[PDB]
Order: sequence, then structure tokens, then C-alpha cells
Amino acid sequence: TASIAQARKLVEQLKMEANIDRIKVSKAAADLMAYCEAHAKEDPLLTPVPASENPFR
Amino acid sequence: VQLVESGGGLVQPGGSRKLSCSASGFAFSSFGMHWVRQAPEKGLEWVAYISSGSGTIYYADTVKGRFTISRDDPKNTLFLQMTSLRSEDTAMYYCVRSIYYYGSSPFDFWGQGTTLTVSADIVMTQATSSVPVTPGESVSISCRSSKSLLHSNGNTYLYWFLQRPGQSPQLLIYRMSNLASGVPDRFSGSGSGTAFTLTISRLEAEDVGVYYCMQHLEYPLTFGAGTKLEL
Amino acid sequence: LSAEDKAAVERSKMIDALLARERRAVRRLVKILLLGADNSGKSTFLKQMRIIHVNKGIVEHDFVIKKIPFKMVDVRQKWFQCFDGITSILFMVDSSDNRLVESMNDFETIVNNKLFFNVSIILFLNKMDLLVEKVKTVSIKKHFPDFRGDPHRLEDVQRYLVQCFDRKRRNRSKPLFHHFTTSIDTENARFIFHAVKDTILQENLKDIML
Amino acid sequence: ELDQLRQEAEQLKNQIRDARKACADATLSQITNNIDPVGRIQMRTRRTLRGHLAKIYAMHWGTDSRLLVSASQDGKLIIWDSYTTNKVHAIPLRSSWVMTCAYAPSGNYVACGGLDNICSIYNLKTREGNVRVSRELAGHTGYLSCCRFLDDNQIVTSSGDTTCALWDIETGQQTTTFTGHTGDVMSLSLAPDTRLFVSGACDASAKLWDVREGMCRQTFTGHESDINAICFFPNGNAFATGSDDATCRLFDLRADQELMTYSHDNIICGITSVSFSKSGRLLLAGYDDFNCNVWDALKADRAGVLAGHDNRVSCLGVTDDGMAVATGSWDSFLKIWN
Amino acid sequence: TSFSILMSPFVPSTIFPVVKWITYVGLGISIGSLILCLIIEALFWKQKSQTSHTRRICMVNIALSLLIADVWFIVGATVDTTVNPSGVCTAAVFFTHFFYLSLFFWMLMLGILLAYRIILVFHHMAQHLMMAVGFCLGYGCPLIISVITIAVTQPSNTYKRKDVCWLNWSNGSKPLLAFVVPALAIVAVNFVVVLLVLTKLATIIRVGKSLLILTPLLGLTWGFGIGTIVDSQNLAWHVIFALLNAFQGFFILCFGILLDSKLRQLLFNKLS
Repeated sequence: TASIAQARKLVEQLKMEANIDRIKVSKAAADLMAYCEAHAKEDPLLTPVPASENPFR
Repeated sequence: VQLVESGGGLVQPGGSRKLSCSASGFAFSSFGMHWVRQAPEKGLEWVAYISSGSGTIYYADTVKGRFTISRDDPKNTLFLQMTSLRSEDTAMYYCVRSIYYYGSSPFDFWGQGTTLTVSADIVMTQATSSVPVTPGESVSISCRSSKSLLHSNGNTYLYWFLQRPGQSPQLLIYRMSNLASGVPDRFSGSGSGTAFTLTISRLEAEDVGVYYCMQHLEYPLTFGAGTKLEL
Repeated sequence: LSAEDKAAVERSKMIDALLARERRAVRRLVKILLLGADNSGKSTFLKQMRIIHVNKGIVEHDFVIKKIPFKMVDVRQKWFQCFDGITSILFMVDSSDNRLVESMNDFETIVNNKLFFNVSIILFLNKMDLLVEKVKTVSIKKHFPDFRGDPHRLEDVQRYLVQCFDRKRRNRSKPLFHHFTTSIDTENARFIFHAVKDTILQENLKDIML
Repeated sequence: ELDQLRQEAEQLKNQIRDARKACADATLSQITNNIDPVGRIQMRTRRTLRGHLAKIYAMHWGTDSRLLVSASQDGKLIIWDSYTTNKVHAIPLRSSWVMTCAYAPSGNYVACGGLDNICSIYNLKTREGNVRVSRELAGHTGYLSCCRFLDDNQIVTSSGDTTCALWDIETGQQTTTFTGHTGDVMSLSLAPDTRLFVSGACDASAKLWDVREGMCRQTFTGHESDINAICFFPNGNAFATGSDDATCRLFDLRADQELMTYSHDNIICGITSVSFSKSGRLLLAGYDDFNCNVWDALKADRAGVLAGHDNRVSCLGVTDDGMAVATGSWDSFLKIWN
Repeated sequence: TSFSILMSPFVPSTIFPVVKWITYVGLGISIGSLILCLIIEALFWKQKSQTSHTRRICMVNIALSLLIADVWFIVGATVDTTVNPSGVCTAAVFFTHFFYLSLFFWMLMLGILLAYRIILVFHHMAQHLMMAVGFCLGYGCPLIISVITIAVTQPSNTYKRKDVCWLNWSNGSKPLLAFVVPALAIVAVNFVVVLLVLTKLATIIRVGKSLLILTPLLGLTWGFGIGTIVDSQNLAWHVIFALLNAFQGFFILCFGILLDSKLRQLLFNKLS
């Protein structure tokens, strides 16, 4: 009864999850590196800004 | 919100009076309170100020030690104890709410006022006393600042107020750039240190009236003459 | 700072003032968690304590015995993260029991919790009159080498039970303030107060190194 | 009959595992071993925001990068001006057991909740001049572990009843109920596009959910213990989870699997918060060893350490402008680092 | 000369070639030990409540007072008296005096801490008020008392001794009472306090540990001077006093600090 419904719901959810298109890890890693390098000059924790532009100095 | 002021009438020269302000509908004890003057046919001048917690009190040059501002929080009442009044005090007094935290909108709610009849400072100059305007056309008003209002914080502590004929003033712009709640978005303002301009797109009826400018860079608060927009 | 930041700083100082007020109020308030399957005992003790000292989910209780603010929380691995400002844990265990196994399993779970390392534990034993009633008609637990004396005077039975809660403890040096509780409430409040006071004295001296 | 569904579930799980393996051609560490080390990143305490009377359980930043909400076991919720260490507000709560706080993206509302089961939404912008309970959203069976805003009118919550919920604030009803977790749901994080969100849930799993559909899009695992923190890489296609097994991890939604694991042999303490910097090169992890570490998010190296809390760092957050990192610990102190 | 001169109206002569040496050697290690103290805490103080915080405050203040007081006494041992009618000798006497009374009054602050947390166990006063009272009494009382002492005794030239730069007395004006009367009094109360703590405590093991970890930090040992003051020619009170009280900095390091399990673990983990 309840176990059958739970198992059916789990099977349906797994079925909906398996049919999702996936990209290669290397491409996703390249995309992450592209984002991190593209905005490297705007990141004030990676590259600290001069004290004159810093609101917490 | 409501600030009903009482205590008006006629006083002989000299003497004393005690204006009271009954606050109702807001958390009085969290607010600062200003007392703001308006001469019978003139612009509106600042008088006094009491802070949240009654910690600090500020006055104008013409009232220091002559008037006293107090607040009784549990009863929600603001008091102005006026001593040694003169013939120049004849004015309408308004109780002006204020609140001061980051992003607050001081001078937001102005009371209905009470009529009292008696039988250096930052100079802000209003460009012109009156302007011919017609509904539908964008209009601009300006004041000049004798002292740069852009404090190092980055905020330009300048205020624009609107008083319609026969009503109490309504905040329109705070800190030279921001609009108040209840104000249509057709109002906007701009400028910089030592000169600033209010711009209205599509002025309509009920936009008639007097536009005033105040500085809040450093007590005392000084007011301009205000330009009158007349249809 | 200029003409609006001074006012904001005044506002923040006022908020600090209010927070300091409540810290003064709170740092005196000691917490006694309540646990146990004896729900009736929980309710009875709560009622008696509030009667003396006042005059769903978690059910807090605030009162003051001898000018000392008690907060009996009366409640799980995530809830207990929020409960390490506490000064004791009570277990309401009915002496007339089996239910002793269930209670001591629960006590074993609670007693050795890491978050409760510095928390003293009081085992409130309830209905000792019912215990002597079940001693007169001997209920024999024969699952441990402690039945020696089981069909005998109540004192041996009580000692065996109190050991059973002493049993399954793995972090000693803060003793279990065992009580044999009845329907009179003043002695109950006294037990609670004395246990909490001794806990705080011992912690103060141990952390001041004597 | 039940065995048939169980075996079908096992077969589908095997397909998922095989498909995830098939895409794991190369790791982020093999690709970033040639990129410049992020360096000795050691930023200091600029502000020490103190005033709370007990432990802080949550903090949250504003979209303006200046205002900051913090919820504490005091039953209080303080809004701070980080630039000036002012207290903008103090909100007393009906329950001293607050576990989460949110700050509305427009700044109008904040939110709290906890062992009181109820998600309390507070209105900051009232003509009465007082923060007031604008709504108490009811419907959870357990404690409210984290609450997050999309716009001023709807909010996503997660509870200790294995259930998340998307509430319409005006009506107070769950416009969607996100079910599928098997454990207490602790930490959830929203995509910057504000259409997807992930949930971490003390069952060795986090889940990517669609907000407009109510279905669990993807299920990530790999942790051996409770996922106690979660946060998106700042573009909505990667997130990072911290857990009681003392390991942070980075997942890519498109690859549906891990990319890089941040663990140090000398860290045997659990993870209480995770956040990314503006560009995603730094990953801040608050730990139970009274510390907060800064990870090169692309190399698994330790960029640095924010030492300087006297008890557990329970929360941390990075501003939308990137200037500051704010950490809150059970020593009643909230510290700004830049 | 001998350390006993801090309290003894007379030092028996037959002991100088020994006690003197003992005195100085003790001061040596004490001074050295005290340096380590101000180093050791600086290495491990920052590595859980008002309790440990106020104890560490009193420990650091006491080690500080003993270090500078020991240095001042060693320099006063080399300063003559017959060639300085005013200046360096009275300066050494006053600094020795005020700083030793600083030591004793910080020790009383710690003792009253213990008594306060025995009796008023369900009572809290803020940390800042605790520190305020501690500095007002631990340092304030020696400043007031020593200023009164020097102001009243300087005009008659009884404040300093004829042999060493310390308080004199000759059955008339008695500048030595400006130290013996306070010092032992603090000691007296501490003894009582220790008994109260000995009341509230593996019982005997804890009792021994408490007595030994608490005696050199509350100044029970400085209680031997009573005999040295009551019967100065006992000839053996000078050896006990020197052996126990000069090494009080050595005792603070070895007992007052190094008996803390957390401190031992921190020292082992960070220094070696």
C-alpha cells in the first residue's frame, strides 16, 4: 500500500532524473575557469583594492 | 500616522506658551522630533530638535536657551516650552517626524500645525520666487548651496519639500536624490555641491504650490525661500 | 560623522543599552532541561513548581524559586545543538516499574551527549509510594546479578534502580543528584535548587583551579 | 510486487552512476594544476560587530552590500550597518530558538524561524516606524532550518520535517511543497537567476529543485554525513556543500557530479557554512574548530585562514560587491573581513 | 641582604653567609621564572567565561608585580643609605614597598574572587566592574598607603633603614608597619578563604591539589614572617622565609600556571 506508492514515486523521480542531458566534466571545468578568470579584476577578495576605494578601510 | 498639534492662539509680547504634539499611530519613542516654523507670508524656518531617547537637543540661533524641546514618550507627546516670545515669533509651528538609520526618510510626516500669534549657517538661495507653469509640461526649480552638501560619506544631505496651498508640508526628495513614499515618480531631483535642481515631468493640478529646500549637513537646518508653481 | 551619522550612532547606542539590559537579566537565568517518558510526573512537577514559585513542541516554563531565574525547557540530535547554555537535565522516571529498561536506554542516550559534557544530571524518581506498593507485591527483575535482595525491603530496590541510572554513564566527575520524590513540593524545589547551586559552585572552582 | 519497484529503482540508480562516470573524463585538479596559485590570502578583521547576548545562528547580507541581519539565540534579530558598526534595528522574537535569518533582496523584509516551526516575516518599512511581524507562515512540522527570499512576495523555506516549501507571503499558503528528502533539511541556496534552488539535508544528499514546477530536478550525493551548508557558484551552474564529515565539495549541475573536494587531514571538525567570492575563485568554509578557511575553489588548495573566533563559526556570507566576508560565531561576535 | 629584611626588624647575624646567598639565588630564578611567566601567558593565554578571564588577569598582574618587585629589591640590595639623604634610596624603598603591596593586594583580589564564587554563587557582576574593582583595590590601596607612609615618615628620616634601603622602625615611628600590617592581613584572610574552599572539596587528592595550587598564589607562605616578626632571633625563620617566599615566582610558574591541564597541553603542542 504505502510502500508501493513510495516505491512508485521513487522510481518516477529516478526516471525523470536519469533522462537529463549531461555535459563533460572537462567542459564544465573549463567554463568555471573561464568565469573565474573573466571576473578576476573585479574580485576585491582575490585582488585587494587600494585603501582609497575600500569602504572597510 | 497622525501628529495633532495643540496650543495655538494669541499671546501678548513677552510671556510664555507650551505647544504640545499628540502623536498617534506610530512608534514615537523610535523617532526624532523637529519643530519647524513658518512665518505668516514667508518661507519656513527650523526651530528645534529632540532625539530618540531625549539624548541630544539642538536649537536655532534665535531660540537657543529661549525655547526648550522635550518629549514625554509614555504619553506620546512632544512639548515646546516657549519663553520670552517676541513679535517676530508669530508663525505656524509644525511637528516634523524624523528617523535616522541607514536609508531612513527623515522629515517624512509633518503635522497639521498650530498657529501662534504674538501681538556660519549654510546659506541656500532659491533661484526665483515664482514660475509660470502649465499642466503637462516638465518644470525645474533650483537652489544654490553656499557650502558643498556632499559630505565625505557620499550622501548629499539636501531636502526638497512641497507645501500645497493651505496644507502641511510633504517630503518630496531626501538627500538630493531619493523620493519619499507617497510621492509620484514623476518627481526627480539632481545636482551637486553648490547647486541643485528639482525636475518634474508632467506637472498636474495639485502639483501647484511652494517647493522648499533644506540642508541637513549640519545643524542648524537652513531653508530656502521656496519657489511657487502657479497655474 | 555629520548630522545624520551622529543620530544613527545614538540609535545604535540605545539598542546596545537595551541589549545590555537583557544580558543583565539573562545571565542570571539558568536552564534545566526536562526529559523522560513519565509525562504525568512531568506535568505534576511542573504544576507544583509553578504553584510555589508564581503564586505544541517545546514547552518552556519560566519561574523564580529563591530569587534565581529558572527556565525549565521541557523538550533530536539537532535540537540539542540549541541547548548548551543549560545547567542541568532532569529525568522523570517512575520508580514503580520493562519500563526501567526503556528509561535507562533513554538516559544512556542523553547522559553522554557531547554537547551536554559540562551539564549536570538530576534523576527525579517518582511515585516511591507506588514503589513500596510494588515492593509489597514483589515485582522481580531477574535479568542482572542484582536480584540479590529483590524480594526484600524497599531500600535495596531503590539502590538497584538508582544504580541502573548510574549504570550507562560514561562521563562522571559531575555526580547524579538522585532524589526519591513524593507528592510534597517544597522539598522538590529544594532538590532542584540545591543541585543547580552545587553544579555552578563546582564549575566555578574547577575553572578557577581551586 | 514491491520487489519489482525496488529492483527498478536499483537499476535506475546504476544507470545514473554509470552515466556520471561516463562524463568524468578529467578532473578540475588536472586542469588547474597549471593555473597561477591564488596566493597568500590573509585579510583582517575590519569590523567586530558585537552586541548580541548569546550565540549567533545566522547572518545574511543585503543586496546593497552594507546592511546585515543576524539572528541569535537571544530571541533577537539585529540589523547592522557594516560600514559603521551601527545597529539599524533590534527585532525581538516570540521564540528564542531562531536558526535562520534572511534579508529581503529589496531590503523591505527580513525573516526568521527555528524550533518554533513557524517562518516569521518582518516588515522593516512601516509608516509606524517599527518592525512588525508582517506574516507568520505556518505549515512546517519541525524546526525551520533556513529561509530564503526570491522577491518581496514569496519565500522558500526548509524544515526539519524532510520538506521544503515555496510560500506566497500575501496568502500564507504553500504555493508549492518540495518533498523528496529523507532527512532533516538544513541549508538551501538560490540561483542568481532565481528559478532553481538547491537543498542540503542531513541524508548525504543535496537536491536541485525547480521553483516553478515543484519537482526535484537532480539529486547529488557523495557526502558521508550531514550536508550542513550550501551555496551557488556565482553564476548558477555550480554549488558547494559542507558537511559534518569535515569535507567541502563542489558540484556542477550540468555534469551532475562532483568536481573538487576540499578536505584537510588536520581538519576533523564539521562544516557550518560555505560561500563563494564574487568571481568564484575563493571558497570560504566555516568550521567547528573555531576557524574559517579560504579555499582556492579551482585547485582545492587552502588560500588562507580567517582565524580569530573564540568558538564555532556558525555562519558566513559574502557581499554582492565582493568587498567583505562576514562571519558569525557562537561567541556573540560577527566580524567583517576584507 | 637577606630576603627576611622585608619583614624582620632584626636579622640574626650568624646566618648571613648562607641566607643572603639563598635569598639572592631564589630571586634569580624567581626573576627568571617570572620572565617565563610573562612569556608563557603571552604564548598561550589566547590559545571560556568570566572565571578563567579574571583568574588570568590576577595571575598576570601578580607575576608582573613580583617580577618588577624582585628586580627592584635586587637593585635596592646594591644601593647604599649613608650617601643619599634623598633620591635613589628612598625611591628604591618606595618602589619595593608599593610593588610588594601591589602583589599582596592582587593576591587578595584573587582570594575574594574565590570566596565570592563560593558564597554568592548565584550572582553575577559584569566583567568591567570586576576589573575596575580589582585594579582599584589591588593597585589603589598600595598607592594610597605608600604615599601616606612616605609623606608622614620622610621629614623625620625614619622611613629608610640605616643598613639597607627598606623601612626602618625603632619603637617610635614604625615605617615597617606600613608593610607588615597590610601584608599579613591579606595573608590572614586568604588562609580563611582556603579553608572555605577546602570545605567545598578523590576528595583528599583534590584537597592537596587545591592547597598546593592555591597557597603560593594567595600568599600563605608570606605568613612565616609572623614568627620572624614575633620572635626574630629564632634563627631558623629566616631560612624558611627565604626558601619559600623568594621562590614565589618560581612557584607561580611551576604551580600557579603549570598545573593547568589545558595550559600543559597548549605548552606541549605549541612550544615542543
